[PDB]
Amino acid sequence: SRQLVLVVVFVALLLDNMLFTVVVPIVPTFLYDMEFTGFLEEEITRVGVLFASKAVMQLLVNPFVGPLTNRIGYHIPMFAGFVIMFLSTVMFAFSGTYTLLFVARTLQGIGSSFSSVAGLGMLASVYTDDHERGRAMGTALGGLALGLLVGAPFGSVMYEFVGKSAPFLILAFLALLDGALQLCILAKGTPLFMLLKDPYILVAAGSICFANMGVAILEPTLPIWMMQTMCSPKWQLGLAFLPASVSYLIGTNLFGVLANKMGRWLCSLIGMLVVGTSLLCVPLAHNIFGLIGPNAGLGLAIGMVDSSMMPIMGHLVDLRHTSVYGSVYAIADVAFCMGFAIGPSTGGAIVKAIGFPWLMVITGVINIVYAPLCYYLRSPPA
Amino acid sequence: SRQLVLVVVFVALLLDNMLFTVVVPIVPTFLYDEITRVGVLFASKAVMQLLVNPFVGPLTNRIGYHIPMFAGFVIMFLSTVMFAFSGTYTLLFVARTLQGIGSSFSSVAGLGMLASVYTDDHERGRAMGTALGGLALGLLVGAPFGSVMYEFVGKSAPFLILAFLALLDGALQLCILQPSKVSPESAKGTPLFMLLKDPYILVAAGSICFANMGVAILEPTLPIWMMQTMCSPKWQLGLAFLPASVSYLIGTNLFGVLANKMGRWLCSLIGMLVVGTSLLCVPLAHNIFGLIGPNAGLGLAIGMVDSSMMPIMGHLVDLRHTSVYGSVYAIADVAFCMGFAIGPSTGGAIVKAIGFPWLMVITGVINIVYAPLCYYLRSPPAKE
Ligand SMILES: COC(=O)[C@H]1[C@H]2C[C@@H]3c4[nH]c5cc(OC)ccc5c4CCN3C[C@H]2C[C@@H](OC(=O)c2cc(OC)c(OC)c(OC)c2)[C@@H]1OC
Ligand SMILES: NCCc1c[nH]cn1
Repeated sequence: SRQLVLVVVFVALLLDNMLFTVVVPIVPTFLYDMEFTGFLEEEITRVGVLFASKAVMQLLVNPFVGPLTNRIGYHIPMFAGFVIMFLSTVMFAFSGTYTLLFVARTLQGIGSSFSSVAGLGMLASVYTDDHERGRAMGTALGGLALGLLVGAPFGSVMYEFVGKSAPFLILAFLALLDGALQLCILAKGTPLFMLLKDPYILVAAGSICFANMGVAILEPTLPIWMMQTMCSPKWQLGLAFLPASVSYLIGTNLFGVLANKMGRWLCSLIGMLVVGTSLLCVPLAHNIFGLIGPNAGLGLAIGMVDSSMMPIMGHLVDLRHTSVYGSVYAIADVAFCMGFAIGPSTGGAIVKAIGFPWLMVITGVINIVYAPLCYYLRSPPA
Repeated sequence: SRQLVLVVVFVALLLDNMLFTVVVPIVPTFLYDEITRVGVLFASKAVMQLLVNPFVGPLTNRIGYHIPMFAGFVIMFLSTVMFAFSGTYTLLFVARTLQGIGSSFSSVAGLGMLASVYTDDHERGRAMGTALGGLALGLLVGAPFGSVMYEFVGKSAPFLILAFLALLDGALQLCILQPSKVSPESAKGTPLFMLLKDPYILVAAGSICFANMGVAILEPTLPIWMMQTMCSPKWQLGLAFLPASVSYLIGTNLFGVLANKMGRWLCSLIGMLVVGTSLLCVPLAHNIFGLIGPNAGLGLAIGMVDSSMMPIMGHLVDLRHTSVYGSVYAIADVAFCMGFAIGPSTGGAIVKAIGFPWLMVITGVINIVYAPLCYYLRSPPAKE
């Protein structure tokens, strides 16, 4: 049946993004709880590397998944992803040491890569009508956005209420439901390593990566800054990230509707500028109510950048080279993985050497400087 | 009495910038009865006003603000009467230079007087905004006045009317300010070269100078590109830059109101970014109607930057140094005059060398890259 595959891909992507969003409120609070005041400055570098682990492992593992799907079909690598995410979910709840969380994040990265590639390939293979295929991708990405929306308040809110191991056991039980649903189941062109050889696609990917880095580096160091300065309760740390998702969804909807009238490159330029301004204004708030504005602006900005830059990548891939159903997926996935691997990993050294606001100033200046480079993309030729 | 001091600066900036923009309709049509020689006349006011400014700033410390303002009145009246009668190239140069020196005197003295009378930062954030609004109104209404008077009632009429308005302004100034005695300011202000070692003053001056240079480089090179590219009639050249003036006026009053509430540094940052984006999107239009948007954005953002950076100089000089406001506003007028002088003299050479779109791209990129540096003015450290 054509449907069930849509539901299983939905649940897999939702659970993966939920795990990514839920890991952020809990790990620094877990490190605070074990010792007992901040010993965090020694921790900051240690807390980071752990977050960039999944990005680096997914980047390493992504090229190998290509021919593996061709050799042994699509159903087999999907089953491996569910098992690996189940192992990671079980390991997260029962882990007590820092070393276990590292292997948990690495396993989550491997499972995420396998599940995403296999699920998108299976969704492409099941739908052959040539028109409902786009609707399938739209529903799947909407489910991913819904998982992003739901994940952050989940772990932070239901950590101090029903204990620590609960939000990972719930994810494990949800993953088991995904396995049962998927258990009862049943044109090559221009590879990615040559697609990154033209300046237009490189500028587009760089713009996406530099827009995403502002929220990439916010995860490891924002909760620690909150407990160090603002003196907020432990259940508001994940609640503070709701604007970054709600504004992102509102922006992507409105700007996917509206960006074609006034120009895509203008949308991307304005988006990078507002990312820079929001990241500059983030470390000025002295309470949780001060993070509502800059976070919402940053989410709206990232929505503007993504919704204005994905069609540009698609048009550039179509006009010059040959394109497939998911050529844009690989190019954008390299951007997100590159950002999540470089930003959080290098941010620990910056936070240790110099203060927190200097990292935000650096990110804002980098975004504002890279913003004028989107003029290159207006009317590309060849 | 502090409300009448703002009326004097409003009238002084209204008539002084009236004679600046009234003249560009009438000069190149009279001399025809070669483009470079006509352009150098337009840069005469800015070239000499820059040099007079360093000698005018510290002079306000010793004799007060009334005497320089009366001198600017007398010089502007002499300039307009010299304009109304002379009819040669050599006699249309000294008059422009006199207009420049009078504008320098009036601007520096008026800004210093407004800063001294209005002490509160929040309350000082509106008087300078309304003064810049008066400047915007003068720049807006000068050109059509000169065009219609030259078309209908000869050439001497628009300058004679300006002379009569100048006499009215002088009578008003003698009535309100009493420029008849020399009053020395008690506080000995900091020397001017010491102020240039201040990073925050330099950043504010750089922001004002870059924004005004970006706006000023557009007027002398825009009509040439219009004729070269879209083949427009002559009558739309003046009307193309009208939205810039209107948006500048609306922005200057509205954001003089809103800068204190929303923040000076955020206002300067957003204004410089908007100026950069507008300058970047200017050279893409293919018809007259496509320039309505970018020009309006440029005017709004330039009003943003001017209204934000006017009170910041006084706030810095009050926070870190002694309380005398002549020198830093002389610096701001120097930035304005440098921006207005660099453009008209070299615009044709730059466009013939690299081209109009590259010039617009460079200006927008410079503004965007400098825009991060306004974060430094959020909270300067105070003096010991
Ligand atoms: C985390 O997991 C992700 O990495 C996703 C998000 C990354 C980032 C983010 N992380 C947060 C973590 C938080 O916790 C505290 C709070 C807020 C945020 C935000 C707000 C801002 N934000 C954007 C999120 C978007 C997701 O990507 C897509 O939706 C997408 C869209 C497409 O087009 C429609 C694609 O092409 C078809 C595509 O494939 C290449 C992917 C992206 O990858 C799956
Ligand atoms: N400070 C006013 C600069 C300007 C704007 N428009 C024309 N000139």
